[PDB]
Amino acid sequence: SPLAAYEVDDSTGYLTSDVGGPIQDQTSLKAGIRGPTLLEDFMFRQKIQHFDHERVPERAVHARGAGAHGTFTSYADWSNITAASFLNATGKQTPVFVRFSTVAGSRGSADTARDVHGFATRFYTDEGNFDIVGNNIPVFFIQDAIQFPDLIHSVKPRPDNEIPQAATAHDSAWDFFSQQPSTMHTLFWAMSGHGIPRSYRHMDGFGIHTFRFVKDDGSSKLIKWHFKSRQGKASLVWEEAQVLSGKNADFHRQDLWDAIESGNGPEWDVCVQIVDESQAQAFGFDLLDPTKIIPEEYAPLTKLGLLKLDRNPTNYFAETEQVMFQPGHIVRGIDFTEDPLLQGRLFSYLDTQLNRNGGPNFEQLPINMPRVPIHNNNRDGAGQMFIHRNKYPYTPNTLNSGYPRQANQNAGRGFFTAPGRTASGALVREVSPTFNDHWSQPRLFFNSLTPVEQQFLVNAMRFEISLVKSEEVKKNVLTQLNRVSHDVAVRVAAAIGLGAPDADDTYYHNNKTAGVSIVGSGPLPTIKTLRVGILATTSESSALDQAAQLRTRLEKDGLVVTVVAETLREGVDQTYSTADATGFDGVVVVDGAAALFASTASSPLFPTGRPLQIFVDAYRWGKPVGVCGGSEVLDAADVPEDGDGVYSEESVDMFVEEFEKGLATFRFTDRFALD
Amino acid sequence: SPLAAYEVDDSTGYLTSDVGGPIQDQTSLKAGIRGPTLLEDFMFRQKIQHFDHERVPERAVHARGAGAHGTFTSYADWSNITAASFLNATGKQTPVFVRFSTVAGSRGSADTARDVHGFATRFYTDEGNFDIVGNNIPVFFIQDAIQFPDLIHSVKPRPDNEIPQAATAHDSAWDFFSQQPSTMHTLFWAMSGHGIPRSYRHMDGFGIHTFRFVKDDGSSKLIKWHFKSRQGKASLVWEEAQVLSGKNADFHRQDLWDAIESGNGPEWDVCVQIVDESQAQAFGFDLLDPTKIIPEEYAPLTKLGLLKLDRNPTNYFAETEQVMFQPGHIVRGIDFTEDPLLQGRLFSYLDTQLNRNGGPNFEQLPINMPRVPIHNNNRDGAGQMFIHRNKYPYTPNTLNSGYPRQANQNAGRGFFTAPGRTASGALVREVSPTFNDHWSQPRLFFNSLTPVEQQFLVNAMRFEISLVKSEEVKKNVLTQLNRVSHDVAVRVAAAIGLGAPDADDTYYHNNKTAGVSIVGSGPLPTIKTLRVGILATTSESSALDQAAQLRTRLEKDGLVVTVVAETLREGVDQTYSTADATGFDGVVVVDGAAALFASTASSPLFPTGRPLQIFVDAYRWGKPVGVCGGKSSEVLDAADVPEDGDGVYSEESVDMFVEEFEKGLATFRFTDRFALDS
Amino acid sequence: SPLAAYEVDDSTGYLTSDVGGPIQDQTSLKAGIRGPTLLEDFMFRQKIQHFDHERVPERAVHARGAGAHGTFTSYADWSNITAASFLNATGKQTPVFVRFSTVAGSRGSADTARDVHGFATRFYTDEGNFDIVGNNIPVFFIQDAIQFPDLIHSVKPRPDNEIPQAATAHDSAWDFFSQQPSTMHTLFWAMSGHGIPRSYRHMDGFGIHTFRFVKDDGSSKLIKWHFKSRQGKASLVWEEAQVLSGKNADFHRQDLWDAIESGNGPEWDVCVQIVDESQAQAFGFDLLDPTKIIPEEYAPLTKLGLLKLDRNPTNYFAETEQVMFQPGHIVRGIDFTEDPLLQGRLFSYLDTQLNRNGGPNFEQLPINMPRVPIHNNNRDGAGQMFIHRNKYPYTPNTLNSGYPRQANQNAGRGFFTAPGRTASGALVREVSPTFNDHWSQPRLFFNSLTPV
Ligand code: HDD
Ligand code: HDD
Ligand code: HDD
Ligand SMILES: [Ca+2]
Ligand SMILES: [Ca+2]
Ligand SMILES: [Ca+2]
Ligand SMILES: [Ca+2]
Ligand SMILES: [Ca+2]
Ligand SMILES: [Ca+2]
Ligand SMILES: [Ca+2]
Ligand SMILES: [Ca+2]
Repeated sequence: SPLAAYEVDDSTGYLTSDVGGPIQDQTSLKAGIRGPTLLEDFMFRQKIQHFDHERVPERAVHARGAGAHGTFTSYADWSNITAASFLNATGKQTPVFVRFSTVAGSRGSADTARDVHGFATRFYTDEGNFDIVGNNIPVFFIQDAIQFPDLIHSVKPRPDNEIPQAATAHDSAWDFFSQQPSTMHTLFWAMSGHGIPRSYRHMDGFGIHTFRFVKDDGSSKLIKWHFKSRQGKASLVWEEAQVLSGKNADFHRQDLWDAIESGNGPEWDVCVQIVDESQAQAFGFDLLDPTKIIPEEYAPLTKLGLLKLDRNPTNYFAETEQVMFQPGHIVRGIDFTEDPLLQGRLFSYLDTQLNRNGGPNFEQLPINMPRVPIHNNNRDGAGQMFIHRNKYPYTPNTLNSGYPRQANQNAGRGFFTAPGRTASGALVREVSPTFNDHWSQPRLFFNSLTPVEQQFLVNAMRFEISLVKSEEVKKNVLTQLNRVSHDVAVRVAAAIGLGAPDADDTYYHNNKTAGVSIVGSGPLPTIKTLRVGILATTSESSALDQAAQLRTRLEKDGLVVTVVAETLREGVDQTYSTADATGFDGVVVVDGAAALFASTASSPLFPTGRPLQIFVDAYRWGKPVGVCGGSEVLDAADVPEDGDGVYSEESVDMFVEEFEKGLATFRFTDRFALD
Repeated sequence: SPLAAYEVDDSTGYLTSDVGGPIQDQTSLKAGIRGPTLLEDFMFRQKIQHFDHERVPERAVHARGAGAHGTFTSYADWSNITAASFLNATGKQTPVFVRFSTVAGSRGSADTARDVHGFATRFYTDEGNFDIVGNNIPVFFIQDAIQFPDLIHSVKPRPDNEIPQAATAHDSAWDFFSQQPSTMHTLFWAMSGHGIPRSYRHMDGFGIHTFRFVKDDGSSKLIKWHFKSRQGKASLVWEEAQVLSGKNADFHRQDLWDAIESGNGPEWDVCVQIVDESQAQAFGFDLLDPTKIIPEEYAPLTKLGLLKLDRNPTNYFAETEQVMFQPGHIVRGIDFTEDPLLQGRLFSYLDTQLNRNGGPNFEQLPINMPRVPIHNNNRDGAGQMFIHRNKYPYTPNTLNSGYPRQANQNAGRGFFTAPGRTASGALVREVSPTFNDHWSQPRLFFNSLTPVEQQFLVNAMRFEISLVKSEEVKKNVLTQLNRVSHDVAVRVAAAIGLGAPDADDTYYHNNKTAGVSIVGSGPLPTIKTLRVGILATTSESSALDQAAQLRTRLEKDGLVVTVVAETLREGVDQTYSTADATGFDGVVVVDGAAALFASTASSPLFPTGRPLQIFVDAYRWGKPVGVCGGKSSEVLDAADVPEDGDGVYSEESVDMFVEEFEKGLATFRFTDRFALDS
Repeated sequence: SPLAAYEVDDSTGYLTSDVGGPIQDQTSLKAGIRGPTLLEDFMFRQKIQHFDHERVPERAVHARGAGAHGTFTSYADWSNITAASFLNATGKQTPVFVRFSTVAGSRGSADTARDVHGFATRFYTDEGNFDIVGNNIPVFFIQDAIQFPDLIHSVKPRPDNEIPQAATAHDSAWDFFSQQPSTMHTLFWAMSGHGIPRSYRHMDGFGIHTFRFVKDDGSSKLIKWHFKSRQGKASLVWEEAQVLSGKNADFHRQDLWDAIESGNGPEWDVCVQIVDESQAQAFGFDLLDPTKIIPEEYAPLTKLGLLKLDRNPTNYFAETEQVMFQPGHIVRGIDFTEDPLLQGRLFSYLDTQLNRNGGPNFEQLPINMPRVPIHNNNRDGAGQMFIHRNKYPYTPNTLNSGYPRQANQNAGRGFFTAPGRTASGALVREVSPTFNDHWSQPRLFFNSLTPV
């Protein structure tokens, strides 16, 4: 509603100033036709002042990201576990807006950097805006919010030269990770495929912190939020991610945009783990510690409702850039915990909007407005867009008949702090000793990945640590990695020419947990939206016919098909010059195009070797690949015909049926070497 | 209200955050009943953050002021002199918002400082917002906008100690005035009663600069804007103004507010002088020079329409504080001239809103919004409220079919610069010699005042210049004033114990012009809203009766009546403790209260001598005063007021008393009570 | 460093607040060891408030870039052609700071996008800061500054979805180019290897506009600035640039930084073409039109001096992010022309610094300060760092003895507008017909390239 009221249509009409005076804006007013521009040209100055002031500070973290509208629908009346109004009835719908992001990069940095990712969700509830400001990884680097600028200074570019962009592959970051062992768990997640998701739709969301569900009788339970993807879990490989950062920095935002435009809006089951207050230390670690997960073997997930994103913004700046999330946007039926990471966040997100917005009335921007009436005695401030009719904005008053009325647990559906909560003890700047195991869970996570996934994680660390210049930092990194796993430390040390420290088995173990592996999570549950590149030629009308035949068969099943040839024409979407294997989830060469794949093939229309390099890159990166028409191509690529995920069929139908199974498998991991 | 779409009502409902979450706001969340406050108390921090951020920079000038909504109505179809849409039909109405102000004082300074006054009018026209950003004085201190910081630094407080507030009565101001002779004309105005108007309703507004009216055929004429009060012109006296500043700093804003609430919303005829382009230098001065008026004897006023203010704001900060006027808010049919003061203003008022608002989307505030659609390619910026559908905001485009289309003289009702305008010559930083007579028009104004009015102007200068510490500066002041009038320099010099310099008659003359004198502008055309204090007593039930009878008779005629007595009760509005002569336009004592006027009278309920002081001050400041009931000698003798004085009334009959007293309210001030230099 | 006065050393000492109280910053203050954080924890709040407020708006264009300090050295006394003090003696040295950039991308976008590039140079002269705010391409896309938002909207990402980053390869850009044919000359330059230079050191810098040199006697000549690389000209190839954008988004800034650190600081000869006022239309186009070059065959380069960059910044944000260039930073001896693109720039760069800095005292930032005294009556404003002793900051005054004195052509080495300049005619919003050939110069350029 606040959005619809502020939509501005410029599909017709004459140009006006911001005060509705019709004007022009194409030629400056000058003293003669070859003369100096005049100060009295208000048309020039208003247009250029606006331009000059377009930009606002980027977000201090998560500067790079993209958003969409949708709806949350409750599966049930959840009154038995929370008073939350948005959860109080089967089928109850609440509008949402979600923004997804990286963490370290500035605006304009690439989507496919290796990083932690944001997953921030606003529920415009009938009892106020409720935000769950989460990440795609369920644990955080640090245990106390006061350390956030340390973490973030260390990962962001070195501040003398501002190098490197959007990367932890520098001395300072690994200096911090090695000195602050709490970082191990999130580190291991970021060095897995969770640091390079295939799309925002193929990752989960996590609140990280323990929160409370509070009932209308005052009782509480402890919860963790999990948003579980209905699209499946999928990652890129690092070598692919690096090329994609160059070829399409906008890959995740375009994937989102496109999925929504085609009627394939992504979905998640909004879930919780729910445990009793008495179980704060029962699972072998402290539920106040944001570097720990509750293994699902100890507390299963309950599905609360469906999150669907199905509408793109109208103006990115107004909606996506200006959305201002806060964990302080809480509603009756939810409460905080004493997680010292959460506790400090509550301060930060209120304060930082003053930086972004430049003034205190940021909740008035349409994307930040609620969908219920606002009744309070907040007044004035720069940018004040309301005209308040209550001329006695103080409590207690008689002159406004004691309105607005105080809301609390007893009346008015007020927020209230869970009334069972207490504090006791000295006023301290001390870390709880219950937070001191920094290594067991990183090992739990590592144990739960498949062998090739473990290899990819090792290889990520090998990559990044080999770029650390400091020999001491690199030694200190091995010291910490060795506390998680001696084998990781040895394997990583081998790439950097150092020896690993001797095994220290204090935290070693062989326990695993379900639901953290990407490679182990089975085939994708849908292939709709996945991209197939068909490599063809204009030389041979046979090639274009085969391509068209595959197109119809793949499109029917919701795949996005790109036919690539030397030059554009009817049925060809993309020239070889602009094509890359990073643009596809699977690649098919029509056998009529075989000539383009020869070592001597050359054209002024694309770079030498491009058609073959698309095919070979796709294969090396694990993708389903094949040749359709029943040979030259598989041999030019040194691609084995018997390999899993390599397809070779004369029959278009048999080809598509086999090829679509391989898109669901998504990645053929047998093509990656192990230690 | 014209801003009803933006109104928020809080007459019902439970307290919420700004995101609609019901909350409380009266107790902090604490770790135990006697414990420390918690960081997780979001209720506390959202509330206090908002409080901590309430303030915005005051305006760089005109910080002290007040506003109201109203309606402009055209008297005619003016399409034969201007294309301006708001003037294009008889009876055509346009919403307005007006803010009045002083100039030098900060927020919270007193309304009744001696100063220039602003009068800034927004017309929310059907072809865009059009602002006339004027003053109550028709001429400006300086002739080029680049000098404005110099002027304003010199008048504003000295920057080491920030003293004095809201006053030109200090060395720096008079240094600048004496060094920059352009200032003489506005200085003479500010030192007249125009520097201390009775109210905003009793002053005129002027655009100061020559502008252009431009027809749809592209022809132009030169115009001056003159908003002429239908309430009459009136001033305070200085001795009164000084007290009033202390007793009621809000006097002008309260007067306006009250007049609108009572259904007596003030009115002005919006008028122009209209002259041809060929007359730019025909009147003996340059029409580009903002230190000159065109005498009404050379060019008469044409009444274009009625401005009436009739609705107070709902939220002062949102509407009055935030209104951001600009002379760059111009409409088709009006154009600029090459007046160097005007030319630079155009820059300043767009820039300065960035300071006030903190971001570039200030035209989106409700009070600044137009009442017609906006179609342009301005985008983003902090605080962006709009959600623009056009995703191709560049010209020229095909992907948005070429919209928005360019508007100009021939299409779309565009603004256009008057096509007859030209420029010639070297690119220069020099002053036109046509601007060099700084002294003839100040003398024209002074010549046009009555003798008591001229004494008041001399006394204002005596007062201020006596507070200048520097003997140098004071001599330089006398040097400049002497160029306007030797008699002024002599009479000022006498108070400060210097000799005036020898006469220099270069610019002396005896010409006069109509319409600049307050004292000479004849009785007020209406007495509605004027204030009558009735001084009574609770000791005599007959004095209360007398007061009640006078109340009924005066209220019939639209006077604001206050009955004063020792204590409040039914029919008594104010105590002597809170009353003052600055609160009234006339003072009546009921003769049943004579005992309160004796030298010996004392009470713990009010300061010694308060009833009599009210009467004596009112008399000494020129107001109509009297005693009603027939026994007048005890009160008049205590006050040293002669029963036969002009504007002194004594009648037993309430009806006759009121008939006579009302004539005196229209006369307004009895100027025979002020001494003149021989 | 030239900014040594403002440096802060933290190689020793105990952690303090901003007001010098020693503190800690690693654990929050809590009501109990597993308790909630306390509002009275000022250590936490001061630290996190600073963090929360670290960012400032990126530049509206040229957001992605990097800078270095160096020195300019005059080859001669140029008194013959300009009163500019920095050019008045052989060997005269002036400190400089230079920032290089792309145009369209935001912060964090890749260095090796295909784009126009900035080359902005500040000379911290003994008669005031003088900036030449240039590009590596000598011509601009448009002929009137009022059009800049249109160009820039069209080349920046589409505003519904903010796609694509740092690229002209989208409908809106090519729509604008094809509807505004002025854009052809720059477009051909940007689609050449000049759009993907090998490094900032392997590109030239151009002022683009005609400016004036003005002598002390008031006479003037028309000039174009050229900064000619002593490293040579080199480009990437486009396939290579695309991969490099992914592998190393920081390639140009690293190349620069490393060159300086190794003692290979890059050099340019600072040159001008110098023609008479009477030649404004003599070359077959109008010297007021920023979409045209003067062919070197018509006016040769004169070498004025040497630009060498040889010192990297100490704090990128303080120095590089904060440097606020302006074409209005001009000195006696130089003047503007009536190029309608230049004319409107003069407004933009003073105004935009209010957005970036959030207040009016941005010339007080160390990187923006001049290296000579400041004497004026500018006062107050948010962030005011000066404590002004003159309590009579108005002119004309007696109470401060008439100081500061006015400076002009004849007194105090004032800036002055070239006194031969004039204007004639109607006040118009019309384009000179002398600007109308959008296509010959693009062809000239294309013809000058080799076959490959
Ligand atoms: C003490 C400070 C602090 C700490 C410990 C954290 N953050 Fe945060 N976060 C910020 C301070 C902050 C911020 C500076 O306040 C940001 C920048 C922009 C904004 O609105 O808030 C932000 C932004 C931000 C966003 C981007 C929201 C958007 O798309 O606009 C996400 C998703 C997260 N954070 C998620 C997290 C998670 C899951 C954390 C740990 C569980 C976390 N942050 C800890
Ligand atoms: C070069 C600068 C400059 C000059 C020469 C003037 N002013 Fe001005 N004026 C401003 C710069 C300014 C300003 C700094 O831009 C203000 C402060 C607040 C605002 O909106 O504009 C302003 C405010 C302001 C206001 C207050 C409007 C309101 O109520 O909000 C009035 C009535 C005037 N001025 C009137 C005048 C008149 C009649 C002038 C001469 C004919 C004049 N000003 C010259
Ligand atoms: C009407 C506005 C306008 C126009 C026509 C131009 N520019 Fe500009 N330019 C700006 C408005 C602007 C700006 C918005 O004012 C920027 C953003 C940051 C800043 O300081 O100024 C800017 C920044 C900017 C920078 C970055 C400086 C730095 O590194 O901090 C360079 C190098 C240029 N521009 C170069 C040019 C050249 C060579 C132009 C044409 C010859 C040009 N600009 C036309
Ligand atoms: Ca580093
Ligand atoms: Ca993986
Ligand atoms: Ca003084
Ligand atoms: Ca008077
Ligand atoms: Ca025009
Ligand atoms: Ca586009
Ligand atoms: Ca600000
Ligand atoms: Ca000059």
